[PDB]
Amino acid sequence: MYFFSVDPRNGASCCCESISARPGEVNGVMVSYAAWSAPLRGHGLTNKTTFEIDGVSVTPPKVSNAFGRTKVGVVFEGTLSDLFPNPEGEQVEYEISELNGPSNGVVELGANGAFTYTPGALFTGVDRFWFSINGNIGEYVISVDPTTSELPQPPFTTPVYVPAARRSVDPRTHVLKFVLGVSPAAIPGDVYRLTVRQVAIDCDGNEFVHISCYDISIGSCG
Amino acid sequence: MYFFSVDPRNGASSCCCESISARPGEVNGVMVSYAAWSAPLRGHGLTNKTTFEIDGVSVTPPKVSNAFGRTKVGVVFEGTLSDLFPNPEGEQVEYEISELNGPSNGVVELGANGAFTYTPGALFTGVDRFWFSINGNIGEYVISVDPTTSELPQPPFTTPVYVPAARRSVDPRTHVLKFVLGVSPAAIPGDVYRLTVRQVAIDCDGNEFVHISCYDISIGSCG
Amino acid sequence: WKTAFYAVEKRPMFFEQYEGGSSAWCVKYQFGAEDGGFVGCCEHGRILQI
Amino acid sequence: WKTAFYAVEKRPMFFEQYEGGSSAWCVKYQFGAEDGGFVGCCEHGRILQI
Amino acid sequence: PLQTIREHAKCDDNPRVTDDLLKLYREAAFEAAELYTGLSFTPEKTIVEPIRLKGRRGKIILSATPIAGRPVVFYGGGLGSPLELIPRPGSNVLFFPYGSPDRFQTWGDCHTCDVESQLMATYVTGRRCENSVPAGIIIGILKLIAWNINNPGDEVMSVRNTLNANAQGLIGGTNNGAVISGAQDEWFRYRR
Repeated sequence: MYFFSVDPRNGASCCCESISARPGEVNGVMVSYAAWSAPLRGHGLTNKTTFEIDGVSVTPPKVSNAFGRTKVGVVFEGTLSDLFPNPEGEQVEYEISELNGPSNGVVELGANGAFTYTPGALFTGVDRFWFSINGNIGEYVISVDPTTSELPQPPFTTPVYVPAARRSVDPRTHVLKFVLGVSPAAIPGDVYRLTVRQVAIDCDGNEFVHISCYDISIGSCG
Repeated sequence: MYFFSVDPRNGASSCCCESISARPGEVNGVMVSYAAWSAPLRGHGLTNKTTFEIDGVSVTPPKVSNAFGRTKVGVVFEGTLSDLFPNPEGEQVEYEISELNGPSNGVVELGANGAFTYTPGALFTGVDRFWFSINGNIGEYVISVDPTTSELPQPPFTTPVYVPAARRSVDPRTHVLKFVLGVSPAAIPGDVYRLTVRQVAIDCDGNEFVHISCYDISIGSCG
Repeated sequence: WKTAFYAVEKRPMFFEQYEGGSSAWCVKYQFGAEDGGFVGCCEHGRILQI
Repeated sequence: WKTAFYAVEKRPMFFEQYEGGSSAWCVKYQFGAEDGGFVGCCEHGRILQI
Repeated sequence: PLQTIREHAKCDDNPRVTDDLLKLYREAAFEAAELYTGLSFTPEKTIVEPIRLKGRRGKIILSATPIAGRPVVFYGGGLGSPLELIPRPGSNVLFFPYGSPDRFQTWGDCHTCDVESQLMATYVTGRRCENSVPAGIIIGILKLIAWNINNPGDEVMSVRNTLNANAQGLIGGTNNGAVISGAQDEWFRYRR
């Protein structure tokens, strides 16, 4: 769990703070807005925080991701070779990372870029599994539909993300909490930037904006 | 009984992965204390959704090969031991059946030249293994005794280093993970394997906090 | 209403100290009650809507 | 037998509602007893075998 | 700076233990000073701190003496609405007004047992563009440096504290450093 005490803007190496990250983890972050919100005596903070992620070093992914579809109870099979355009000519050692396998089914990885995904009995939803071709990690998503029409198409989760709704702000002690998850397809050495815009409120119903930045560094093994 | 206090992921305090020393044959226990990481994450403690993986960064592939047989209940089983030691150079074969790693529910007698006989115990059905030692090199010979009805399935030829199927545990009151680590008697001294652990906590509403760490298991003889 | 819906009653509310769980800091009470209801012949009874 | 083997009784069976771990909806009972025995004089008995 | 340390300790054209040992002595003097004093390098002048109620009328001792008159803000600790208080210049002891503005209690709860969120306070101990001065306590550091240059550790040096004796025929003792050199009685000026 990370913890940052923000500057209260009283006129008193980089500017943005440092956050280390490991491919696969999902950690939590706390920010103590007490220094900036307490002098502004009002109704404390409000749940109107906004985040934004940018990448200042990307190293674009070698292997592309992919998506499939199948009905419930029906086994789904597909390929895993047309997703890795290789520039040179070499061999391909496909692998399904056991730590990031499926969650509601099983996958039978054949010898040559082939697999079959049998979903669990009576399961309708989305499922993901992170393959690894020549060390390059990419996710494959499969949606099992309840045989009626279809399910929507998931958004292909980013290398670094903040979940939809897991944030909370305590107006009694001026602390913001949120979750910071790093995809297992993150590439070591890359650096992202998370900008946070937090809004306070006065006694009458006007706003006090406050903006900060953070530098996430994707490092291996800690 | 090893004990590791994992890093707390707070941006504060040679190889990164910790070390674990094991001797071929032993079966030990390990404790991991996620307190420093999961206690500030006020939730429902840990969950039994952990996953382990064993990868080898140095193998030195074995010299002798293993072998699998089949037999029924009460019927004596015979087998040889000479076609399991591919020798590139010419040398004598000092066949040996270690008294420590012998069969569990039967009995074998070693022949003079690559011969042995596994007479299973009366009224016994299942799977029984025993570890031979061809000229210092160690392998295993696995035999399954069938209850004469149809057939038995195939055992998975236990690996040099393994984590047992279901012996893990967790105490959410103190945030401690307990699991077993067993090394096969055929592990070659001097090698090193890598064990990875994925422990997932839980918040108050049922979401997940993932955490990954690694451990270097170096199979060393004589302690 | 006297024939379209019935409300059953078994025991009124109770409040019982919970010795155990009270860890010498946090004295913990416990309360509960039992009741129920069910719809009888739902032909006597109509609903108006926009 | 009145002198070849003695029976020791210290605190025999007792039942009690184990207050603590028992809530306003589930009871947990606990029973127990304490007894023992030893031999008195190897030179007073005998055993017949085949 | 290293050249300033040299010109103070007279090690100038007269080479003493090398620059490696000089920077090591400096690294140790920076763990002796502001560790005997208690101050912290670059501590981000604005300070948040859980302040503890003490007394029936409640003195509040500010651990960083917020400058002179900038209103320190208090919140939490049964206090539903935060409030300002302008402090003492030179001293940091104030009084929490016993007249309470509100008490936002939460009687009855089993997830936190409704004890309390502690009283906390935010202030600044900053200043002007001349925000702070770590000088004044540099002279004791330099004196400690010079003392450790010219006392490598084989010459017997010991000043005496008590007048009569210690117990036995032993040669007294105060042989510590930073006091037989004049650093303690120069750092005591910034010590509470």
